[PDB]
Amino acid sequence: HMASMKKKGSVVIVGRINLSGDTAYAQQTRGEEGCQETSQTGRDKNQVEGEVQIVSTATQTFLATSINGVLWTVYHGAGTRTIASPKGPVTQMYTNVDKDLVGWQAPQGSRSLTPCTCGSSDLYLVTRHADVIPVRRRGDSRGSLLSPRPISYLKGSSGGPLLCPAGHAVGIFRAAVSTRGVAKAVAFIPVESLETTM
Ligand SMILES: COc1ccc2nc(C)c(O[C@@H]3C[C@H]4C(=O)N[C@]5(C(=O)NS(=O)(=O)C6(C)CC6)C[C@H]5/C=C\CCCCC[C@H](NC(=O)OC5(C)CCCC5)C(=O)N4C3)nc2c1
Ligand SMILES: [Zn+2]
Repeated sequence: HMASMKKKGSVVIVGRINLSGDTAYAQQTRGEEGCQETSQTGRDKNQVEGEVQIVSTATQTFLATSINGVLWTVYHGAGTRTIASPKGPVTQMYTNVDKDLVGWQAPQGSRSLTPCTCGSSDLYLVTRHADVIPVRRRGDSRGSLLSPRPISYLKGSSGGPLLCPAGHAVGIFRAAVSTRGVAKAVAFIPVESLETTM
């Protein structure tokens, strides 16, 4: 009934992948209980830093990546949800189910990656565990892992970046291509598709 209908909570930043120095590592900035309360209110006063955020809903956790002032992630993680911010929930600025893509204005204090113009095919995938995985580009939206590994290691990394050798954003991790549970390739949203959406 209408009186009882509930609202889905906001996506909440719960940590980040630190790429500042010479060592990549995940940092948690909010625990599960604070995440649930922040999802309900949409009010997140935590300071935000860096390019790759770890984000959560009540039921899922994944990544979000700032490129050109937009925090991008996958529709299969975020749906149409708002994101929590210091001033309350922020409505999506971009939503494209056909590309599995959504975006919000980048939070204050985040840093944005620059879209790649190098045309290079030697890529690097950044996971939620701060692994930097070499990936050879195989198409507009596909790349092969130089060292395959179980899909378990990639689960929760959708929304993370594929980067070129120079650290530019080449795409947003979308899906894993698996054979008997082993990931041999990945699918991603190319940054040009982001730049067109923009
Ligand atoms: C609901 O509206 C929409 C709209 C568009 C859409 N487009 C999609 C492409 C789409 O795929 C679905 C989600 C996505 C996914 O799991 N991604 C992540 C991830 O980490 N997720 S996550 O962070 O854990 C989570 C779950 C957000 C919290 C990186 C992969 C890590 C490990 C893989 C585990 C096994 C799943 C293998 C699937 N392989 C696959 O489909 O390969 C095809 C067949 C398609 C392309 C190459 C060949 C797969 O990867 N899948 C299925 N769902 C949608 C849903
Ligand atoms: Zn580049």
